[PDB]
Amino acid sequence: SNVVLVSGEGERFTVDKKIAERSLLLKNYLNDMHDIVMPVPNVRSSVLQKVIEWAEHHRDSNFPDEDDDDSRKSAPVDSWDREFLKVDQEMLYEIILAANYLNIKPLLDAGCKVVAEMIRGRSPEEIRRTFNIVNDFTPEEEAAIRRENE
Amino acid sequence: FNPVRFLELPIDIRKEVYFHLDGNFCGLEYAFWLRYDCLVLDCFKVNHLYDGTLIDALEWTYLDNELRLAYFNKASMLEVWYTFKEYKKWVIDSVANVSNIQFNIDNLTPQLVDKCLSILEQKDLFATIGEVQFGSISVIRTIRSMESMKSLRKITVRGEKLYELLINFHGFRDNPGKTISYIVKRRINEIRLSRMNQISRTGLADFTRWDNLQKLVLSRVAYIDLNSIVFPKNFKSLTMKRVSKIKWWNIEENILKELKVDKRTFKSLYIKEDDSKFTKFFNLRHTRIKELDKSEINQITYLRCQAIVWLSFRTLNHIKLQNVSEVFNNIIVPRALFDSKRVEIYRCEKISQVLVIGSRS
Amino acid sequence: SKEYLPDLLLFWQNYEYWITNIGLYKTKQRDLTRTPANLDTDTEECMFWMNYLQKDQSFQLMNFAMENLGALYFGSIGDISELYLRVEQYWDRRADKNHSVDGKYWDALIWSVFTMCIYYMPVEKLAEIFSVYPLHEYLGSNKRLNWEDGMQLVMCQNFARCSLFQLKQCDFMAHPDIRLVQAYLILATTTFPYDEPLLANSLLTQCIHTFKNFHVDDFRPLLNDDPVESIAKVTLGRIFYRLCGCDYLQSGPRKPIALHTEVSSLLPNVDVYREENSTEVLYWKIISLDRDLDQYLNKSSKPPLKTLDAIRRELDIFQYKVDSLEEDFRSNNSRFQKFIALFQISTVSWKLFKMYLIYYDTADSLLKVIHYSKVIISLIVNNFHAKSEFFNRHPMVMQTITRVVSFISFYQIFVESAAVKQLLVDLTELTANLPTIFGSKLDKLVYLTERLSKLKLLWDKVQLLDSGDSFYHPVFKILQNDIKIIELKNDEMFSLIKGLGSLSDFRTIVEEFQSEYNISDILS
Amino acid sequence: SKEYLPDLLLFWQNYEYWITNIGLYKTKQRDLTRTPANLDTDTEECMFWMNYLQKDQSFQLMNFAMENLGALYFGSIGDISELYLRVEQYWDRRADKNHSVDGKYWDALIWSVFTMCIYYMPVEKLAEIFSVYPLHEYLGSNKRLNWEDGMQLVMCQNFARCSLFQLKQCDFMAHPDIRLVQAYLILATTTFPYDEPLLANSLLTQCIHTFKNFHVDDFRPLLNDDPVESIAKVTLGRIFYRLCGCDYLQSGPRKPIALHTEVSNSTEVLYWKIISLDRDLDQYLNKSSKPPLKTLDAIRRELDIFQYKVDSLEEDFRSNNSRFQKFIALFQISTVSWKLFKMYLIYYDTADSLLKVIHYSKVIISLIVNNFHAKSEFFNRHPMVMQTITRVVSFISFYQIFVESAAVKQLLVDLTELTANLPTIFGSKLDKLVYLTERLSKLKLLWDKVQLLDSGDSFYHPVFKILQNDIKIIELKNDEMFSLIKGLGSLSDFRTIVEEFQSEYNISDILS
Repeated sequence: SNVVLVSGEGERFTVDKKIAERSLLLKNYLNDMHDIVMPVPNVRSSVLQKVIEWAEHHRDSNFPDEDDDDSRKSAPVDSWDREFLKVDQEMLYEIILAANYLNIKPLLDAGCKVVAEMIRGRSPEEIRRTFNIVNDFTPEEEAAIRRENE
Repeated sequence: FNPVRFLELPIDIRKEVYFHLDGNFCGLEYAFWLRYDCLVLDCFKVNHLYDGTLIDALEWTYLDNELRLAYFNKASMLEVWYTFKEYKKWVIDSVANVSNIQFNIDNLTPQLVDKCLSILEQKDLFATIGEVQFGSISVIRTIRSMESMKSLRKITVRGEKLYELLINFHGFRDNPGKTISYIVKRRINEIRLSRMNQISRTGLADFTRWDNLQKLVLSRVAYIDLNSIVFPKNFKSLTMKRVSKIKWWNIEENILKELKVDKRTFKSLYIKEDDSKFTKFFNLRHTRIKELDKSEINQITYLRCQAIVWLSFRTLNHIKLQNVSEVFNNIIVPRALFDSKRVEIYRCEKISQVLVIGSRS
Repeated sequence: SKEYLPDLLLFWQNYEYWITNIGLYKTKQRDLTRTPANLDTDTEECMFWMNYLQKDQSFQLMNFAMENLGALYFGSIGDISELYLRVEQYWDRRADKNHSVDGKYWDALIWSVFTMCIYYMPVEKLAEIFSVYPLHEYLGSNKRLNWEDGMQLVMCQNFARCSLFQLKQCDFMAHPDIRLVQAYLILATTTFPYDEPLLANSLLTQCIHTFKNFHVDDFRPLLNDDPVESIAKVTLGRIFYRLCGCDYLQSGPRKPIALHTEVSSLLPNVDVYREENSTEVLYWKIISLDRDLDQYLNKSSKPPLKTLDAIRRELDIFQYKVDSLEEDFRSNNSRFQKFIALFQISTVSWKLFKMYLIYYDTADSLLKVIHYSKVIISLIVNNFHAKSEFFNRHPMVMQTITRVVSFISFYQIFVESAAVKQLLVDLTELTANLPTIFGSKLDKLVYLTERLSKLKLLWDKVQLLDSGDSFYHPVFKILQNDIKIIELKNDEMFSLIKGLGSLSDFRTIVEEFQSEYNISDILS
Repeated sequence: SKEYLPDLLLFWQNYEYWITNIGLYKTKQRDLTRTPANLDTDTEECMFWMNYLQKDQSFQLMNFAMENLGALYFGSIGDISELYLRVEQYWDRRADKNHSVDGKYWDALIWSVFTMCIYYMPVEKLAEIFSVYPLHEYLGSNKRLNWEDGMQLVMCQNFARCSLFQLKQCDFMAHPDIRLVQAYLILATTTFPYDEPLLANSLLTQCIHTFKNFHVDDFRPLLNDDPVESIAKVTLGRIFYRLCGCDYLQSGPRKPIALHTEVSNSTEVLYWKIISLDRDLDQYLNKSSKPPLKTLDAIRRELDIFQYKVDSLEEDFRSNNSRFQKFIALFQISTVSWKLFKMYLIYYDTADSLLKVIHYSKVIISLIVNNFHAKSEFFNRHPMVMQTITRVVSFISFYQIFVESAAVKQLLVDLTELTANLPTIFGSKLDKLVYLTERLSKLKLLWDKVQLLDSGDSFYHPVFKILQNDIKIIELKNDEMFSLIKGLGSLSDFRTIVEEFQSEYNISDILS
């Protein structure tokens, strides 16, 4: 018994039901009445294929919990996940958007840990010294800071 | 890294990005430009926008001869620091009224604690300050000022030297200036404890004086005894962080003294039938929970068993447990806090026996 | 510019509180100088609707409820095999010329059970059991109507009135007893609280007074109790939580005396985490999630995201408990229980992501609204099959669609999208295919949606003006005056004065549209 | 030792909450398996009992109410000459076939006014208006019964029942309107809250629902208001304060939905302020706590202020309404004074307390004996004198049992003589009050003839066990757990003396 996901571009993908129970949405979209195809809008087919490959990898892995706020902080940076999400930034944000829409907490956590490691190790005094979305900052206040820089 | 697409990115995903990015904003530190990032102000705007459920470690300090807000790392390294007019202006930018600001005593010096409290009182507010972090001249200096401290909700007390003087009921001494003033005890909504070994030694751990407790945190304590501890009226929560071997309630000794049945015969009385319906979602894999057989008991006797369970368990909603590594006396919890996700054990492979009483109908 | 949208979405909360919730179900235009007095005292009418029934018909109704409808009454009355003796006692005591108060209480309870039996029976079984003909011989209506033509609801409402008449013969105000409350908890499953909301609020205030007379707070029994006393406390607790659910489903500006002392899940003298979770307090927990969402409708403040995320977490928890309910489907009582819990959990999910769309505009919130709307469409269309059409008769399918098909209409006025139009076509297909037992109420819903459809056209042909500070368009004035008219129709000061007293093309287009499509057509 | 007196005076608070208040007035022994459920719903009864009243008799009732009863209905319906038009409309509309709901509301209001006219009328004019013989032709009782035998109470109860029947024809459940609250507050002037107690509690919960339907929480006139709305909010404030008063006069265990949100045109404000002071006094009956001295001293200072305000009030002799108002206000402030100094005597044992109790008790006796003459005999028919004299004779008898004094004895003889001289419109409550006084006197004789003992820790006497078992029996009788069980399914010589006293002098005789 296989379950067909539908991407945004239209390519229908086919997984198994026990595989698709990694999603916390297939488990509550197929459990209506026992007496098969789930659309996923605004997801490009390559992104949903990568999400399906991630779900096919961790078929028998013990993720910690849903409400364990300290195990998420004491972070396991998994090896295959760190090898997996090594793409450019827009592919990464589309995977994280898809994981939020598919209600998949571990992939969301892994993607946000990768983005957290990116935003943690930014260039000191090169990109941190350039604030760029400048709002609620007057030219007088910006001039005061740049005068206080010397 | 593009911080202009990351800001047009929506709210809760960006929250989940900052959730794993709590203290380590950088990685030794160029603290001039690190404050004026758009990302740090985004962190504090979202953090003010929920309730403060992120880092929340905002201190009042007296640095560079000025009273300013400061955030410290998990290893107590200073990350950012704001003037209060600045933080007010960008909280107003976020909301388009601050009341939750922590106050250490341990991360300060008393010669500047006195000046901090004096200028913070006489300047404008002496308010907008929620937590008070105790754990001895500076302590008594803080106690004299808590009568005017209008909106506080938390007290944390560190190791056993300061605890038994202030929190426990055992004293009833004649020093009004040393202890609380009973108007601060009315709004005392949470209490955390840390860095101690035994809560109940040299007396008894009785919280009956402190009205209005809806939460409680026991963190990094060696040996506690729940049988000794009594609890106030209208008590709600119970959270315990990493502890050593502790004793639980005497519930199983009271079921054993009810049915007049032996220990080994009760070990064949605890069924393990309904373990595959919903407890597989709990992802325990070490503690196989066990219930009582329906055929091996009557109805009214089962209701009396539930009544025995709720005694010494009167008002509690959820019990949260980190790694405790041992529990002596026979965990036997009610299903009304177990069938919903209230009784939450998280990392306990050393615990093995969990008994649950109640109908799963 | 397209920045008029967030203030308008915030205005949707006010419009949803006053038009869809209060003004459609819970508002009755009364005029005390024109209502006929009750000089009949419902004696001839309920005399007919009591001797119309026969014995075999009553036992077939009881067998239908015994094998189907157990998830509704099983918390209220308990097990219905005890009640066959009470039906036998009624048909033996029918010949008696002197009744007691207790016997008339049991008779009112079983007449309420018969009202629920009439409300949840499909048209084929109801035509095979009952006869259309003597009612048209009596009621003087058109003799061409059938049960599917609108006469099942008339018999249901008259059986509810006869249950209330047998309550009137008890002097139920002079003798407080539990068989009032149980009877109302059988009458709160039909559309009786939506027919007469004033009478439902009065009976519910009597039920609150009757419950609080017993002075029971904790339903966990003690160790020094009679076994009968402990079974009494358990049954009283089930009655209490069903009463709290049926109490929140009638709130508004005409229901001032609340029973809501039940503390919601983790923001209050009755903390609802202590009871062993049966069907009834599970239904109450889902209604408590619903009431924690829908208190920010008329309030001016915005809800915190901490609360909405806690609602999401607990929503998934009870979502998984519904999956792990684990009962036998061969008896099909668990099927209807599963449908109730699954439809309520989808409704609460939909309201959560609607407030996510409105108040904070978060990641793909509109897409999640479309997704849960399709889930509600699936859960209703799946019961268009045989043997389970009456599953679409539980009154929560009238509420939720009224929340959905309004909102997806309203958003369609202002934001043009591709998926939203197909979703609105699906809702327009679903709204006509709902069962006809909601009657005029269902008709009113279609009118409201039709008015909103016309409100798209006036948005298109008229250009948005600009004053720099605020925006001006006739749609804004008409949507404002709808709330103004219905808030005027819920002002009882003029009833007080009747009691003890002595008594620009903008404006043109607004008056034309309000003269053509009046909002007061939706008032009951 | 003689240490039982302060704990026994604290026990008097418990006994006065349960026995003199809840047991005698606010407890109805019901049995649902034997009570006839009236299938007729009193149509056969009230059809006759509304055909009995005649038109000119009703206008003489209205004239009597206008002349002598103003200080009652001014809180509810204001002026009664405005109500003459509604009475004319009813007597013209009575011959019709169909009826309207608003008309039946006005009918319920004027029938409640008729009940208030019947309950406070003197016996000579009442005999000149109404006959006696059709009453006994319907009821089948003795022909030799008179109005002083109790037929006036029967006519009052039947008019109250027919007012309720007109409310039942309104479907007042499904049509809330303000005339329900007024027509109940006119029925709250009588002892209708003591005939059918839980029916009165259900009607009062309906009145609270009807009041809170309006959603008016502040009664002050604004500037941009219609003046009709300002007059309506002033009148609604008057109805609200008197409804808080009549709500406080029906509290207990069988009435949990209370209206008391207020804390602590001149007359009604004075009336509610005195009743709210009475509320702040008698909130310590059922409690286990005790009031502070500053609380009782503030109550005494405000008591002296309102005493000067009553001294600042006037009285008119040609206008009997002003004397009626003056007697009601002065008796209320004397009752509040007596309860204050009773709490002084009980709680703190302060000097010059018992003399104040005897002083204000004699003031109460003088205010009643002043009305024993002609032209003002009906002033003793208000329910406040029944409540007050019940509390007074109960506390004086309980004090005479355990403390002997000659002035207290002469006071008890005066109370006992005045108790039998109360009018026969209170009836069964008066007879059970006399029975309770006789039971406490025989309890005094039992205290005299039996030695008090002590085992070294606490005392032992039959009087203590009897007084404790009275509270325990009446707290057992005020439980609805047995009715809930019947609703869900069909499921030594010391002891000899106590059992003989309980077998001879039973406690269940004061119930209803």
